[PDB]
Amino acid sequence: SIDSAVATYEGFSIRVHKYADGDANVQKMRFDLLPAYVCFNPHMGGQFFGNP
Amino acid sequence: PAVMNQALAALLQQTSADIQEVTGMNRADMA
Amino acid sequence: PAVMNQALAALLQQTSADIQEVTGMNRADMA
Amino acid sequence: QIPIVGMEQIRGLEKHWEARNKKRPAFLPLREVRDKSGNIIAGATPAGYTQ
Amino acid sequence: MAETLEKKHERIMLRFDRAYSPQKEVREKCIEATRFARVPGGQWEGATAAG
Amino acid sequence: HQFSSLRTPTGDISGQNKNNLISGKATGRVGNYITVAVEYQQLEEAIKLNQLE
Amino acid sequence: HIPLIPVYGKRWFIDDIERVEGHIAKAMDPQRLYNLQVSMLADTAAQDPG
Amino acid sequence: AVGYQLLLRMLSDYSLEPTPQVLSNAQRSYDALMTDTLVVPSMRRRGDFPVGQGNKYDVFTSDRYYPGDLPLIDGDIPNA
Repeated sequence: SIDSAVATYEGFSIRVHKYADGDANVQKMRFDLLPAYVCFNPHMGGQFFGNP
Repeated sequence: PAVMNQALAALLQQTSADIQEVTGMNRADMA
Repeated sequence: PAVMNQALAALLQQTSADIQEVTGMNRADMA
Repeated sequence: QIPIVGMEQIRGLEKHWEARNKKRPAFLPLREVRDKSGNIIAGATPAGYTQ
Repeated sequence: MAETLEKKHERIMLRFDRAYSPQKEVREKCIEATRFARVPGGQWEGATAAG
Repeated sequence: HQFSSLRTPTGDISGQNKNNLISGKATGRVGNYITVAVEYQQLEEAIKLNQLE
Repeated sequence: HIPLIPVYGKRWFIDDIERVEGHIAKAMDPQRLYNLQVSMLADTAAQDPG
Repeated sequence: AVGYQLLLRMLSDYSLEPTPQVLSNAQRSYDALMTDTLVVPSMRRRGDFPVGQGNKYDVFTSDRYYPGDLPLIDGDIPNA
């Protein structure tokens, strides 16, 4: 029971929540996102620099 | 194992019958 | 051996009947 | 219906009876009823059930 | 004579109150019946959050 | 019921008090019967009581 | 005339008040008792399967 | 009652043993003591129980059902 919506920005979805504090009479919002990472094979990447 | 009491079954049947009963010269017979 | 409680059988029958009941001058009688 | 047991008959084994419907235990453990002298007077089955 | 328009407005407000007061509990039943018949969650309203 | 209000520049009432719902009643009581009774003999109705109403 | 045209299902005048009725009001209690019966059977059955 | 309970609890101090009459008196006194303080609780309604149309409830209030539910504790501290 909290008002919410979903936004999109370059194929990334971000959930926005809107709620308020009663006694203090203050409104606030928040944006969240939850990522996850993998590394399949370390032998397929690295760093390259100009050789002498 | 779980059991079903007689009162619940009786209430189920009675309420199911009552819903249909309450909610309803040829024209006068129609609701 | 395994047994079937009467509550599960009653729920099966009641749900099976209710699905058919809820989901439905000649034209007016049709759903 | 709820089974009825004694405090000293199920103490330390409540977690097995609490989750008997989510897990698939092969059996359920319970103790026997003992008097003040340590003699066994009743079996490990529950005393009864509510009506 | 109620020459001013402001004098004509509180009379309208009083008439609105007089018309609203008697027919208050009947329209409540009408709205409740419509909501109970059509709104998908309207048959449990009044106890939605209970536990 | 009767109430009281507060004054605050922004509406912050976190640490203040609130009105409590004290309810009182007015009690009524019954009194005593008001009784008027008359009595007369049968013979008086027979020979002497006329225009009773 | 006032251009408002009211429509009533069933209308009566009982005590200085106009009272109306449709086709749902008389069956509210049995339906919301049936719902409670179904819920109380369902959870009780789901409590102890075997 | 208190004296009988204490007497039963402090017999082994003097290396003695109770007698059936004292036991019966102690039991009777204990029953008398427990009778006075006995309270029998009553079962209140669930809170999802409909209230009949005869009580003249109002859509204005939550009297359409019996109270005692403690709902809507939402706020911060997410993952709930």
